[PDB]
Amino acid sequence: ELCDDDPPEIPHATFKAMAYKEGTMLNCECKRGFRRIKSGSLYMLCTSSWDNQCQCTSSHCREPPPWENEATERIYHFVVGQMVYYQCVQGYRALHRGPAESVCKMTHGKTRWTQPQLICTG
Amino acid sequence: SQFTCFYNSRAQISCVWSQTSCQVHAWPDRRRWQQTCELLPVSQASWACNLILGAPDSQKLTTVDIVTLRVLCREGVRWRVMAIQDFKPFENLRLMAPISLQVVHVETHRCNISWEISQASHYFERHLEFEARTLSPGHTWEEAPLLTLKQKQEWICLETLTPDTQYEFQVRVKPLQGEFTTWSPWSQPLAFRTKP
Amino acid sequence: STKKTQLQLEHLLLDLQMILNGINNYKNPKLTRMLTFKFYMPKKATELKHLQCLEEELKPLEEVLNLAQSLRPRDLISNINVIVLELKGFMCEYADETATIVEFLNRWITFCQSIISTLT
Amino acid sequence: PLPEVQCFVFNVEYMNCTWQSSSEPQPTNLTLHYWYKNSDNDKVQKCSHYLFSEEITSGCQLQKKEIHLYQTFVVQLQDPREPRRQATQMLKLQNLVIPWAPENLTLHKLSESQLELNWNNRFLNHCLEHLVQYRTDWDHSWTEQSVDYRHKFSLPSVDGQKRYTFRVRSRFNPLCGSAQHWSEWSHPIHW
Ligand SMILES: *[C@@H]1O[C@H](CO)[C@@H](O[C@@H]2O[C@H](CO)[C@@H](O)[C@H](O)[C@H]2NC(C)=O)[C@H](O)[C@H]1NC(C)=O
Ligand SMILES: *[C@@H]1O[C@H](CO)[C@@H](O[C@@H]2O[C@H](CO)[C@@H](O)[C@H](O)[C@H]2NC(C)=O)[C@H](O)[C@H]1NC(C)=O
Ligand SMILES: *[C@@H]1O[C@H](CO)[C@@H](O)[C@H](O)[C@H]1NC(C)=O
Ligand SMILES: *[C@@H]1O[C@H](CO)[C@@H](O)[C@H](O)[C@H]1NC(C)=O
Repeated sequence: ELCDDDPPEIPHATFKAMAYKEGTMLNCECKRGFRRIKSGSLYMLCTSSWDNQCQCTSSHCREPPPWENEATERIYHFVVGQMVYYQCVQGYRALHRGPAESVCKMTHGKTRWTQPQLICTG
Repeated sequence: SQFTCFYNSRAQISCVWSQTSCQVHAWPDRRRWQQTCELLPVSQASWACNLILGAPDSQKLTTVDIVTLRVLCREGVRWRVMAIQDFKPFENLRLMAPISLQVVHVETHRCNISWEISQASHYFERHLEFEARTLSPGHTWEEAPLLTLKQKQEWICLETLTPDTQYEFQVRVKPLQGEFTTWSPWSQPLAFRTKP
Repeated sequence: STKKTQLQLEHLLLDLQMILNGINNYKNPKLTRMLTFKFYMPKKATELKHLQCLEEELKPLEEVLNLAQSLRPRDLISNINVIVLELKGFMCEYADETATIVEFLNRWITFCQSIISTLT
Repeated sequence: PLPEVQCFVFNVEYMNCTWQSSSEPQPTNLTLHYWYKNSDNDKVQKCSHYLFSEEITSGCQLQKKEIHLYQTFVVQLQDPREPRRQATQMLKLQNLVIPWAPENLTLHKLSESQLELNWNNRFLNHCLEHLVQYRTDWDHSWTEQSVDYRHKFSLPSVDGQKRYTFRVRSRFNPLCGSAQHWSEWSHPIHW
């Protein structure tokens, strides 16, 4: 329940998870001109539901509801067994050779993400 | 008549009361908790009590805390307040006796002994003092010179010892902080013998 | 008196230095994930009342702390809370720039050391 | 790859910031600029007192009034011929204070076999911790003991037949700063 690094970047593609395993953490990041509230939570922790709640002011779990103000990119911390779906961004053609997901596995104490077998071209 | 308590710097307040059921109740002025202990007889007119605030090495009080300490005795239906004290824990420190005494190195005329301090707050940093004493075969503990360590030092090298001789050794500690802080109890005597 | 304040500040200092030492070292493989969390920083911190800025970050501090699988956050944070409150006695302004815990802890250490050194 | 600047604050009386410049073709007078990041008076300051080695800039000396411990000190080394070759370091000056060495080392008996080492430091005091080293004419090495702001040291069991040497150094840590570097050693004294 640790999971060291983050999923690989695939050129001209993004990734999302549909269902988040317990132990996943979502950061409480705010948009430009906004900061998380005083005494706010630094993250939300999946336990299943989320144990905290992110909030912003002017300066298995489901995908959490979009709170008032937010950074465009949601920062996650996943855990072993987390699967992550990849897809070529709108306007890009996908070439598949094997799975289009990355899964956090656990070796002899060292976590890793599997390599999504996907190439994206315009 | 008398109600005296000491904080061990971590998670223990030891209380003594001299004036059937009686208890000590502790009310921290700025924490969301309270504790009690059943007073039990020691001397003819002495009762003693330990207030267990948390686990042995946990830091349950601070230098800004004030604990209201009450002695209560049954009296029929309710309780009667027998004594009161506004107890500033860091003004009334008394540590556990040092432990884990051992010989680091014995010669014929020398010995290095080390110890550990028990449940001593990290708040004290190095602001501690020690006193030690040696029991030699000719003499009593009472006759033994006090060895002053005006620093945090967790060993002593005893010099000018006599070969092939049985000694015992003892040590105690005191925080520099606090108006009513007292020496800890002496440690359990460590028996050792110089080389032939 | 000054000596009471100086002692309170040292104790706060030690509590903070305890956290810093406990997290900022090898044998804490949580460190780099802990480094990604944004702490908020005092615009000014030159006097006791500026400790309001510290107080308001104790909650997120405990959360970052709770991520260590080794230190004892609940007591530790409750202790820093009560000392801070005694010391501080306002409306806290924060810097635009956010910090890691390390930068956050070192700022607060600097603050304490800054007052302690004048106190005698 | 610009030379590293090392800054030391000497007994909080002044500060030397130095660098060895000789590791570059063409003899170069690098310049130093500094500023106190994120506080009052945060303007960029020019050295104003250059140190030289072999007629080439090697350091800067800042006077007491230019020193603000507790305020983030930024130093910048600059290639005078090319603006883009600049290097900056953010420094905490209270971690870089060096005390003058302990002084007035005296020994004093409180028993025929217990002695007490005492000493003085110039200015700081509650801001200093100490390292006591001692050895006898019979020891192969120094015995060392960390000492807090009581700038005293108890020796509870001493041998009259042996000759002792004591020395002490000081450090600006941990109450008023977190300096890693020690003062120089005192003059040793003997019993
Ligand atoms: C007596 O034994 C102690 C403990 O083994 C020695 O103290 C240690 O010495 C080393 C090297 O000087 C230090 O790095 C440690 O910090 C010391 N430990 C403690 C707890 O102080 C001590 O030097 C010995 N005494 C003599 C005179 O030999
Ligand atoms: C701080 O910088 C000064 C000036 O560079 C150093 O003073 C020099 O000391 C050495 C030793 O003989 C020589 O280079 C000169 O005598 C001094 N320079 C002069 C007089 O311009 C000093 O060593 C540095 N450090 C301290 C501790 O002050
Ligand atoms: C460095 O500066 C000194 C004094 O300003 C000057 O005399 C010396 O020639 C300079 N060296 C250079 C630029 O090579
Ligand atoms: C040196 O220290 C001794 C012992 O504390 C003291 O009596 C003496 O006055 C000091 N000497 C001076 C004036 O530096």
